[PDB]
Formats: sequence, structure tokens, C-alpha cells
Amino acid sequence: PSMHICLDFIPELIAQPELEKQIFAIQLLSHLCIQYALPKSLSVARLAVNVMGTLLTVLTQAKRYAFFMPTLPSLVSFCRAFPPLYEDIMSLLIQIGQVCASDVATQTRDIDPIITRLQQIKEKGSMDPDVQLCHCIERTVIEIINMSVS
Amino acid sequence: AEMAPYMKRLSRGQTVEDLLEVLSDIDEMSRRRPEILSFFSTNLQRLMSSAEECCRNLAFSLALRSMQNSPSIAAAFLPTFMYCLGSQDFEVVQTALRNLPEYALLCQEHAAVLLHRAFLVGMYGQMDPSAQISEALRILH
Amino acid sequence: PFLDALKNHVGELCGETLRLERKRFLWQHQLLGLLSVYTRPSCGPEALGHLLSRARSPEELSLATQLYAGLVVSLSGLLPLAFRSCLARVHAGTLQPPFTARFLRNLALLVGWEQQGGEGPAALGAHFGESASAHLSDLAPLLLHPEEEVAEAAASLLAICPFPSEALSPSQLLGLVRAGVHRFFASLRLHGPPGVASACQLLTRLSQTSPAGLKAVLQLLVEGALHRGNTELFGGQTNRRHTAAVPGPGGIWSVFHAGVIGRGLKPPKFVQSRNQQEVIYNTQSLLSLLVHCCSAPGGTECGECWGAPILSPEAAKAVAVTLVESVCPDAAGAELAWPPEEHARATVERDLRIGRRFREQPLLFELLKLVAAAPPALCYCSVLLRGLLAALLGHWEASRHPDTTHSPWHLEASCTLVAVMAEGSLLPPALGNMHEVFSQLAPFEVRLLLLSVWGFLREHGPLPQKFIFQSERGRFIRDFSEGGPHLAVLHSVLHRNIDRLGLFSGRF
Amino acid sequence: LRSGNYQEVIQIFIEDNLTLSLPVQFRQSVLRELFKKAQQGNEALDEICFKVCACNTVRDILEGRTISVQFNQLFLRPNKEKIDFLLEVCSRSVNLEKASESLKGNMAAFLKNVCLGLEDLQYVFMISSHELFITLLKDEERKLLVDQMRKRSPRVNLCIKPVTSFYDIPASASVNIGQLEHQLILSVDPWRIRQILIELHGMTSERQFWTVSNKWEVPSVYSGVILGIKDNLTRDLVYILMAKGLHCSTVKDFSHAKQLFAACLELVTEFSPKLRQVMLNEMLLLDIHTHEAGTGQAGERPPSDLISRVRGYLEMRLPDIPLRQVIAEECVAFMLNWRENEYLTLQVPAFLLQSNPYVKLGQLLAATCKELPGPKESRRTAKDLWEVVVQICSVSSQHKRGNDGRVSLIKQRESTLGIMYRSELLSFIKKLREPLVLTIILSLFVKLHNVREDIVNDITAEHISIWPSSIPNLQSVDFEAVAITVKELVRYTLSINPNNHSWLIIQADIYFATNQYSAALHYYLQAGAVCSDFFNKAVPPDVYTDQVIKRMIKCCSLLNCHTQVAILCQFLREIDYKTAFKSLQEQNSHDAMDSYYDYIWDVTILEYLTYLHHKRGETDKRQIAIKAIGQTELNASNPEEVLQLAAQRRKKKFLQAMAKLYF
Repeated sequence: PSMHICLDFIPELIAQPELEKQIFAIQLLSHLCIQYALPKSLSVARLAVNVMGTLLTVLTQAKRYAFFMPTLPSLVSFCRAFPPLYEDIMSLLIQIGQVCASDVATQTRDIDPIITRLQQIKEKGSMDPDVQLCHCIERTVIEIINMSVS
Repeated sequence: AEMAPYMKRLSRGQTVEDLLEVLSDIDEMSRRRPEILSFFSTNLQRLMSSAEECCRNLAFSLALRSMQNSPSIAAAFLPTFMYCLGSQDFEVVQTALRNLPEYALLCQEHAAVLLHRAFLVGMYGQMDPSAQISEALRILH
Repeated sequence: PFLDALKNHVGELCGETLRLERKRFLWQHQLLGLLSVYTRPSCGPEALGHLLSRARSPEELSLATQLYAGLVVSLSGLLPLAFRSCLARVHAGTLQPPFTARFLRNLALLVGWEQQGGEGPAALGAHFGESASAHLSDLAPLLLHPEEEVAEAAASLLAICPFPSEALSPSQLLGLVRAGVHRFFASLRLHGPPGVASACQLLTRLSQTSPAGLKAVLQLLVEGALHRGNTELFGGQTNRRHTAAVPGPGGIWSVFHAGVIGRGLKPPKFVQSRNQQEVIYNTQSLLSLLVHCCSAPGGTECGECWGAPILSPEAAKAVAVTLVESVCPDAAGAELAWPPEEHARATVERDLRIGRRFREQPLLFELLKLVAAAPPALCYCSVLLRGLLAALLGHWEASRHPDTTHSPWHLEASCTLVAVMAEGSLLPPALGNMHEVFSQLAPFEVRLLLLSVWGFLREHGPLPQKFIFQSERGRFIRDFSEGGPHLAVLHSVLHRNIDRLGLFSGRF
Repeated sequence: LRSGNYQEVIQIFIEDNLTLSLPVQFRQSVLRELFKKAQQGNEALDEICFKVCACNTVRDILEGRTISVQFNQLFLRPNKEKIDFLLEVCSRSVNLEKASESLKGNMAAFLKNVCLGLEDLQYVFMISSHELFITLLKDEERKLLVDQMRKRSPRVNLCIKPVTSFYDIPASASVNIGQLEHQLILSVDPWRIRQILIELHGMTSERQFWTVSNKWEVPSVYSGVILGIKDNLTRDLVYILMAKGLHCSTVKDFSHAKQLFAACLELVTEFSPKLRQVMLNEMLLLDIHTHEAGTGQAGERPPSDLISRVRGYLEMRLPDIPLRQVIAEECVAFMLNWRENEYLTLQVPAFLLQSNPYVKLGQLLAATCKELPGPKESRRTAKDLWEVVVQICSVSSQHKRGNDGRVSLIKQRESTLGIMYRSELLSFIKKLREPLVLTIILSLFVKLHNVREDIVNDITAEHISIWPSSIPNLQSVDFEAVAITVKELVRYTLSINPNNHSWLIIQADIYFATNQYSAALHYYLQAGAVCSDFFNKAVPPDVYTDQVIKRMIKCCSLLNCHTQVAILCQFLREIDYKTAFKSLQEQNSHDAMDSYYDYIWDVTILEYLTYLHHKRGETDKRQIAIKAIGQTELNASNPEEVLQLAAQRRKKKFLQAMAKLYF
């Protein structure tokens, strides 16, 4: 029960030059928001969404993949805990998606996930990192939609 | 039995002017008692994915009015709406994405796949459908 | 009111008609026909989709054909609406993978029955192929469907589905090419050699439509067989334990070591040991597809009984271009004129990376065998040959073994490269004998022979000219206006090793 | 010794032993020598060349190596003797199933994977004829093989006859008449129709049998005359025949419609000549439709019989037969599509020419289309076409006599003075299939579209623009109707043949004018793939001009794709660094900035990117930019024979990536 105090050093943990510290801070804040619901928690979650959105344009592909693979369930839990953030998250997701839409078309692939736009989700191996990131984005959006609709 | 000439014009009409005139007549006649809109389901579904702008807008408005009058028919416009989101024209998909919130609220059972295809079109196709899906999720709670 | 009430049960009505009973099915089919004729929307597309979506035996297809023949006298325009409704239901949640697979295979069977015959599709104007060609944009995403049944059905349908009056749209053409190559690779991964017929047929049918389509097909097929994926198919590729054994077994001093550098003891350490057999047959199937693609039509019984179709120069040129682009995208020395020998001492890194790319994927060599078929095609893929020759020269210059058998891959690559550049109408048969006698030659002798090859290629450079066309056939004959000093060096090398290469002298 | 002595048969017999003790290099060398000698003209026993190729292939597959390309080049189209010799060589090796234990598996695999092609089942039967197979292919397993070979090209038989479950001889009258009229409805042959109709007339009273189907819609132009017949049998027969012929012509069933119209004409030869001329006009229209769609879209030349028939029919106009409005536009389109410009307005110009607008518009279009090779600056017919087009799509009453709104040309459909309406020209153009006529009409409409229609100056240029710029009565015209009709014409001319870069560029410009950037880029890439083969070669300078690249930059700028803008700023004749630096300064890009730096071959753009990444503290992308600068391909000091090739390669790669991104 003494985990809420960790919020007081969650932003300080974000402003770190190491990507692992930032990912861990984002995940810890995600769990704290899915556990505790406070206006301060909402402010820290908004700051985390902002610092995640500003890190999309200052990271290379090899770092973008490793930074945005674990941190998408964090956005899912942020949506589950804070309704008013929905739009922002969606916008953010869209941006990231479009970035991936430009990363897959750059180099030739083996599965070609571009034509898979007209596909549906099926309830419920070794691939390309960009294709894996696209699939992770799609899956997290599906979970967000299923949580908000139900 | 009194809706024979309108159906004949909607089936045998091939020019834009005749279809527009028939759609405007049906819209102005459907001010009160929109139950008659339940008699033009197939024609509205066929004219929903039309290349014209005014005719497509009138068909979408008539379909939304018919679904608001009787939500039980909202499940019948599922395929014809998806075809609007998976077309290689960039014209009807804009109107479909604009009407997405109202149709998703009127559906309440298939909104998941609707929003999924909307996000897929917004990610792969170069656009920004953030506000639409945001309003949809806010209304659906 | 009777028909107005029965209209809301057309699904179960079709389900009962498809039971193939004694007499109930005839009456129910007549009722369906009367209901389709009565109502204004005519329920044509819906009933036709319900009939074609759950059809398993040819009797159901015959019943659907009879229904269309009975409704075509009163109605009009049923195939496009039915196909549109079926595709809209497929793209939606309706028409489950089994149902849509059955519908696609029934449509493929209908198209196949409409193609052949002189009395069936002639006495009943239906135009199944013409009505299905207007849906290639919707049938294309079905080739990469996650369900194998739907993908196979769509592949069998598109393999025989004709094209509209217009040739094709560039967007539709590119989508079809991508879907076809993806389906081909997936079927090679899952089914293997005997399950690619639909994909090869589709690619060969859509590649002979326009030169742009053929170039796109060849480029995508070459890039798909060399990517990091699907390359092992053709050629080949925390503190508790630290606490239970800590304190240096003394509990009063520091650790014995001073830390780690990186990680150490790399976990994966995996080696490519997939299989030996059934790997060359995938390469055979890919080369057969490429031959079907490049060979110009084709099928006119040339000669008397041994008609051999020639390879199109444009297709082989595009294959060579995409191969050069995939192997080495560099362009610092991409000129067709062969630089001098000393110039090879500056681009050693490019030659070494080309040699590594060739040794990691042997399929490249096979691709060269496709480029060496057309005479003027090998003149464009000169950067790869130059880099491979420079790498082989650099390896033979630093070889201490007195026998060539110590380096088997290097000797094999030398012989293969010389044979490819000789059969590509670039070298006299003396070089064909040289790569044969390479088997038991000294390393410095092989190096000097390859240096003479480099000198001859520098003098008589492979150029698009001097390949005039012949009025007999489409073959490009090269008339040598051969190498004096090169033949002298070859004769001296042969004479210095008479004690072992005596029988090889009488061949040339 | 046998090869040097010009004895190919001895060499083939010696090479077909497969003693497993021979240098494969010498065999491949002599094979290539034979191939070169056979391909250099005056082939010497090419059969022996195929034989030695087959021996080399079987030796290679038995040793465990890949199959050469010559085997496929030879077996692309096999025959009887080829497969026979292949099976003979495959069954004449050493140690024939005695003590091998290893060659059997290779033989089985080769025989399994050699039947992948061979679309003809006769070749598979010939393969499986010798001993029912070679080495039996591990029998009890060929079941799935023959199953998949039969399923690869199946063949089924279906029925065409409808479900006539009505039993014969019902011993009644009502059900008998019902079955008879049902068979009549389901009947197509005119003889059976006549028999059923005469039987019904003989067995029943003097009641009409033509009103037995509400789906037989006969136009009212001929309905008043088709009912003015004393005898009921003849009028019923002619009505049924005309209705069925029209329905077959609508469903594209000319095979039966021709016979129906022939039987109807033969029956009418004894009747009044009015119905005879009506059926002659119907047969002419059916023949036109058949020659335009039935014989194929790739027609070469009409047989000059139906052309003369249409000419005479349009020239006589003697009787008072009611002409149909559809037939006139159909024959005008038929004359205009087959390049009949020799028949200009100088022939029969006053004998009822200004009355029919179809022939007038067709003649004026044929006159204004042939003026392009007429380099004299006259363009009188072009001015007449422009005037009539601007007067058709304009409101007749500028004072708005209808109402207060602007629903005159969109909803009221009136106030469209001239020769036709605004929708009749659409149906007339939709019947036209001609690149020159279609592109002339499209240029005219797009020139009439960009004349003071809005505030923005995004004038969509076109190749053929010789129309006058002066617009009389700019208020009576309807800009919305012009936009609608030009969009419809663009859609039609793209549905005719999408392989046209000019029409795709026009569509992209129209989409860019309507604030549609994604579709504009889609159609721009489509035109680029039309002109150059999937961007494999350099795009022509007239297809991708400076304006097109500037419009692409404008589309990608407002699409949150800034690195794509910076890359596109290099396709111009002069690189515009201002807009590139303005776009690269944004921080809301959606185009994978760090993944498009390999497509940049300009040192200035890379230097600016490095400076921007160093200023913002982005070392990860700054190092990538420096590594891209430190490439050998781009050095700003090459002799220009290397920089151009690298630039072209990067252009091809970037264009292919953008084409894979969109559509």
C-alpha cells in the first residue's frame, strides 16, 4: 500500500538518458494508474503520454522498436483508467502507426502487412521487427476498443 | 403498393440527376413517419457506395434516419458499410468515416470491428481519424 | 402476403433446397424462383450468394445454374450484384472461413466450366469470367488470408479468372503481384513443391500482359527469395543464482574477478542444419517459374519436333538489374568497362562483401545461370562477376596450401563463375577447358589464369553492342574479330604440368 | 574423338552410360559447346543436343546437384518422343534397383517433382505408362499424386434446362394452361414460342396472351403501333418476339436475339411495312451492339456493310416511322468511334441535320478533332464546340424565374438551352470509346472548369489547351455542374483504360483541387508507374514536370510527411532548399524520418539534417546522418558519371517505396 509515493519520483525516473529506465517508469505509472485513480496520477499519466509522443521523433528505428514494444500495454491501461485521455492516445497511436506505415514500405518484407488492412481479428514466430511492431499496435488498439466497448 | 414508381426509378435510374431527384423526393417526404424508409433498404445500400457526392450524402442521411427510427435494421447495414471503408477511391471512405460515430452508436454490437477497420484505414491510409474514434469511444463509454 | 412473409426466410429456404431430396427440392426451387420474380429487389444476389456459399457437390452448382437460367429471362444483372454482396459479407464478420472458402471454390469451378465447352456456357449467356474480373481488387487480399482453405480457394479462383477489357490498373497490378508472390512463398513454406501450381499459373498469366508487370513480377520474385526471410528455403542461411554462489566462498572479502566485459557464452550458437534433400527442388520450382515468366509465347511448335523457346532479353536484363541491386547496391564502379588489375586493390571491401553474399546464398549462382542464358543479359550483370573474380584472386593470392582441394568452395565458385561467363557468349571454349582443368591446378597457376581472364575481359569488354541481331532466330551471336597472349599463358600453364594434365591437352 | 569426327550419335551413346566415373566439368563444357554450335545457326542434330542435355540433367540429379536452366528451356513444351527418351534414359542407368539403396530415393523425388508442370494429362499418362511407373514411386502413394493432378484441372457437367417439375397430361385445364404459359415464359426459341402461342389460341377463347409477364417492358414509342393489329395471333407473336429480343439485347444475349429478330422480320414481311421498318431498325441496333461488344473490344475494321446500312438509314428518313432517341445516339457513337472523320458536315448538311442534336454534335466533334494536324490558327470548330458546351451547361434565365435557390441545373433540370440537356451529353460520351475524342472532351471540360470558379489559383494544366479564355456570361454558367460532369468524365475515361498517364495526372490534379492529398499522391504514383515501368527507368520530363513535383511536395507537406518532402525536393531541375529546410524543421512527421536518410544523395540536405540533429541533441539520428554523408557513392567531387547513377538508383528505390506505401 506504500507504492503511491513512487508517483513522487515517477517524472524524475522518466528524465533519464537510459531507455530501460524510461520503459520501467512508464510501466510502473501504468500499473499505479490502473490501481490508484487520482488527479495527480492523471497529470503524471498525461506527462508520460507527452514524453512518449515526443520520443517518437528523436529515436531511431532500432530504438523505436525496443521502446514502443513494451510501452503499448501501458497506453492500454492508461485508456482503461483515464477516459478523457482516449483521444490523445488514439492520436498518438495513429502517429506511431503512420510511422510504421512508412517503415514497412521502405524495405521489402516477407509477409507484406500493408495489404492486410482489410482483415479482421481472430479470437484470440520469427518475423520482422517492423511487422511485429505493427501487429503489436493493432493488437493494443483491439484491446482498447474491446475494453471501452465492454 | 404506392411505392412502385419510386422503386422503379431507383432500379431503372442510371443518371445522376434522376437518382438525386428521387432521393430528394424521398427525403422531403420522410419528414414525418420515417417508417417508409424501411422499404428502400436495398436501394439505399446500393446507392451508399456511389461515386457521386450529393447522392451518397443523401443515401447516408436516409440510412441513418432509417436506423434511428428502427435500430433492429442497423445490423443489416454491416456489409455495405464495410465496403465503404475498403474502397480504392478515397471519396466514400471519407463520408463513411464521418458517419462512423452515429453508426457505431446505433449498432452497439459490431462497433468493435467497425472501429478496428477504421483505425486500420487510418493507419495504412494516410489520414487522421482520431476525433471520430475518440467520440465513438466516449459515447460508448 | 405469402411471398412477403417468405421473403424473410430465403436463407432457410436455400438451406432446404440444397438438401437434394426426392421431390421437395423441386417445389422449393420453383418457390424460390417465383419469389425472386415477384419482389422488386428480386432477391437475386442474396439467394445466389446463399446457394453458392454452402455448395459442396456439383448438384448444388447445377441447381444454381438452373435458377440463374430461369431468372435471366425475367431479370437482368444478377452476377455483379451477387458477387458484390458476397464480397461485402466476406470482408465483414459474416461468411465464416469455411463458407467463404466454399463460395470461392464454387466460383472457381463455375469459371472453369464456363471457359471450356461449346454447348454449356454457349446456350446460356452468363459471363462468369467477365463478371468476376471486375472484383480483382477485392479478391486480391484473400490470397494472404490467415486461413489456408480460403487462401487456396482464392488462388485457384484467380489462376483462371480472366482480365477486363482494359489491361489492368497499376495499383491493382502491383497488389496482385504482391499477393501472388506472397501466396507462392507461403505455399512453398507450407505445402512445398507440389502445391504452387495456382501461384505459378497466376504469375505467368499476369506477367505476359505488359512489360511493366513482367518487370515488377521478376523484381519481387528476386527480392523475395533473397530477403532475410524465406532464404533458408532455397539456398540456406537472475540474482538468486548469483547470491547462492557469492562472497567468494569466504564471506569476508570481495569477489575474485573484476567484472564482466559483455555477456559471454552466447546462448543461440545455432547452425543451419534444416535439410539437404527437398531444398534443391524449391530452387528448381523457382527457376521453372522464372523460365515460364521470361520465355516469350511460345507454343507454336517451332522446328520439327524439338522447338525450344528462347528467353526474352528484356526479362533477363531486368532480372540481372534487380540481382545487382540486391547483391551490391553500390555504384562507384558500376561501369561496364573493366578497370585494370591494380584498380581491384582499392575496392577489396566490396568484392569481399559480394563473395560473402555469394557464399551465404548459393541461389545467386543459379540466378546467374538464368542470366547467362540470354547473350546480352550477362553484359549488364558485370559488377557481380568483377567482384567475385576480384575476391577469388585475393583468396588465391593468400593461399598457402599447395593443393586446390583444401579450399573446396573457392574452387567450386571459380569453376562456376568461369562457366557462367563462358556460356554467356563472352569467352572462347579455351576458358571452358580452363575451368575444367582447374580441378588439379596450383593456386598461383589458378590466380594467373584468372588474371589472364581479367585481362581478356578488359580488352574485349562485355558491351551491349557487337551483339547484332540475326534474321534466323532471336539469338544474339557474338562474332570475335582470340586472345594471343592469353592463349600463350594457358599453353604455358598446360605445358608446365604435363605430368598430370596430359590428357587435357588433346581436347583443345 | 567421336565429337571431333563429327559423330554426334556416338558421343550421345557414350555419354548415356552414367558409369559414375567421369569429370562433370568436361561434360558441362561439351554440353555448352554443343549448345553454342546449335544456337549459332545451321544446327547440327539438335536432337543430340537435347539428348546430351537430358543425360547431364539426370546425372546432376542422381549425383545430388541442382537442375540447370537448359533442362527447363527444353522441357517448357515437351512432346511424345521427348518424354519417351527421358523415361528410357531414366531406366538405363547403372545398378538398376539391385544394390543402390540411395539412387532410388533421388529417382523417386525427381519423378515426383518433374510432374509439377505438364498441364496436359497425356504427358502424365505417358510418364506413368512404362511399367506403370519408373521404380513404382513407392506404390500405394501415387493415389494422392493422381488426385492432386486431377484436381489441378477439374471438369464437371452442369444442367441448363430449368426445373420443369410439372407432370405432363394433367387431365385438367387450369393447371395445363399454367404449365403451358410457364414453358412459354421459359422458352427462347421462336419456333417453340409460336407453337405454344398457336396452341393456346386454338385451345382457349379470343383472349390475349401477351400480358402474361410484367417483366416484358416494351417502349411506349412502339406500343401504340404494336397493338393496332386486327388478328390477335399475329400481334401476340410479334409482341412476344419484340419483348424477348429487347430483353436478350439488354442481358447481352445477342446469340438468341439475332434469331428472334430474324424470325420476327420474316413473319412481318407479309404484314405492313411499318413494323418491317421497325424490326429493321431494331436489327440494325442489335448488329451495332454486337459489333461493338460481341465481336470484341479490340476490333480492327468493320466489314463496311453495317456502316453503309447505317449511312443509308440516316440519309433517307423518308417514312413516318417513329425514330427512337437511343438508336440515333448509338449510331452516331458507332460512326464517331471507328474513325469515320471522312464523313464530315459537308455531306447532307441541311436535310434535317439541325433538328437531331446527336448527329450535329458528332459532326462538329469530328470536324474539331481533325483540326490538330491542321497547324493553321483557325480553331473555328473548336470555338463552336466551346460555345455550345458553355451554353448547354448554363442557366437560360439569369433572373431565376424558377425559385430563389440554385437548384435550376442540379434539381430542376430545366434552363439548359442549346441542343441537349446536361445529362444527355453524359450518356452520349459514355457510349464513346476513343482515346482522341475522350481526351479532347476532357480537355474542353477541364478548360471550362478552371475559368474563375474559385479564389485559389490551382489551375489544372492540360496538354491540349487551345480553347478561348474569354468567358461570356460567367454568371449563367453553373460551376458545380461543370465540376460534377468533369469528375464523372474523368471516372469514365479511367474506367475505360487506366493505362494513361495524362488522365491519371488530370484526376490527381482534380483531387488536389478538392483538398484530397492522399488520392492525389496515389494517382500521381499511378501515372508514374504508367509512363515508366514501375519506376525502373527514368520518368519522362513531360509526364513529371516541375509543377507535378511541386504539387507532390504540397501534398506531402500537408500530409505530415516532411522527410518525403525533403526527398522530393531533389527531383526538380533546381533543388528548392527553402521548402526542404522548412519541412525538415517540423517535429510532427509521420514518415519514419530515420528510415529515409538512405534515399538522400544531396550533401546540403544531409548537412542540414546533421546540424538540426546536433542542435536538438538527437545524437542517434545525427550519427546516422554522418554515416550517410561519409559514403563513397556521394562525394560532391565525382566525375558526374557516378553521382548520376547513384541518384537514379535512389530515385528508383524511393519511388518504389512510396508506391508500396500508397495503394
